[PDB]
Amino acid sequence: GDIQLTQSPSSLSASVGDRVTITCRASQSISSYLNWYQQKPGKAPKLLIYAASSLQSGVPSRFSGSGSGTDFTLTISSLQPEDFATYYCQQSYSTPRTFGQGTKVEIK
Amino acid sequence: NLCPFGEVFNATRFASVYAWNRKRISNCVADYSVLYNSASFSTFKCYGVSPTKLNDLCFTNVYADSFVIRGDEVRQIAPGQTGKIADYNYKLPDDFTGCVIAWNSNNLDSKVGGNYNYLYRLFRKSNLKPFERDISTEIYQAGSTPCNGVEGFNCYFPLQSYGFQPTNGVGYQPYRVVVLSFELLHAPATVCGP
Amino acid sequence: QQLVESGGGVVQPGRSLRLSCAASGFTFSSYAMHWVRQAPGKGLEWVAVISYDGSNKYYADSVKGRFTISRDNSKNTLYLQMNSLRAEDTAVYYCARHATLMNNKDIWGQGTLVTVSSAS
Repeated sequence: GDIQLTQSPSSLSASVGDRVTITCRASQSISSYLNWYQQKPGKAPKLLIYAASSLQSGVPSRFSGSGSGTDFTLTISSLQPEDFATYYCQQSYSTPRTFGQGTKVEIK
Repeated sequence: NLCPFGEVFNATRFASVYAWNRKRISNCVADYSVLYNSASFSTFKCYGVSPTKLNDLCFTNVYADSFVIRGDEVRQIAPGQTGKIADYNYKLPDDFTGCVIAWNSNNLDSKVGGNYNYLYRLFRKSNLKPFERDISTEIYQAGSTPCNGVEGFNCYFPLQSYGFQPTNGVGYQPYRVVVLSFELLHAPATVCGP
Repeated sequence: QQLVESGGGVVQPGRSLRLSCAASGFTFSSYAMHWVRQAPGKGLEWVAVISYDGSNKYYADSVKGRFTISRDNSKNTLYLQMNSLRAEDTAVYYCARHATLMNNKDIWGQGTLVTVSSAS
């Protein structure tokens, strides 16, 4: 069958300077093949982490990924006023690819 | 004639090592003097017979092929060594004649905001045959699970970029390695110095 | 560097609408490319791949409507024809790319609305 994703929590209304851990859990053991995206609603999904443990150009280490197997972690640190948007995890293990349902970090 | 060393060595755009440019040169004359009089070149070595001797000792048909690699991996470029550029990207033969000409182009290639034009091949299911490029960008399947053209698990993408900025250290600076390779045949010495 | 899309619009159900998406800056040719879907308020749902470096086409069986995908590689463009429509597919589509642990090439189009309805 398909590979189920489990993104938890699906929203978290947050405040300035937080350290939010947006978890993406997996139904199977996926090596590291999971990503993260920035989407303000109406934008293009700006990639944040590739292979679940590596940063990206333009995106400083206020975001920080880790995890493997089933358990994957979005380590947002020192939460910035521009970082409040709708985010996503991502498998690339098998075909079909599925994405998480999204986690909207938003101002409390 | 004249051989286009002002068009090869002062050229404006070298490709990467996954698709390196090759220029068969013959029927002209060699300007081997200013090669040594250049003296802005980091790693400049030769083979076959001595570099002072090669001014007149001349060639049937030369192959001038050039590319851009990293400042650390250039020691991989040597006839009969290992490492990624000589393993899967560009292969000097077992018996080689030509010169490896290598210098830095940090003021051109590495750009602020990031240089990611350049590429290379990181994997292939065998070591590379000598002087044969590999432009086939299909997915290699390391594990047995067939990905079949699209990416997936046990399989990776073939190519990868370099990361060039002038924020790099001196070991990570881009070299515009041009390689000159020579031969001798029943054909006459069509390219020959003074 | 940049992706452009064919025009979205209101189409009656059961019909077909070819989707064009042209690249710029670097070619389509050496890479794969994807399509994804975003319904308003809904998550990003992957649709279908293209794989030019051999030739193979994979579709989501969640929305298995024979939405056909092929190329115009020499224009760095990609064509997926909207076949066997149904109204819940009314959404915005994106041209996509996945960093598969090797690259960082995830480039996304601007987004155009496909609408599946009998009421224009």
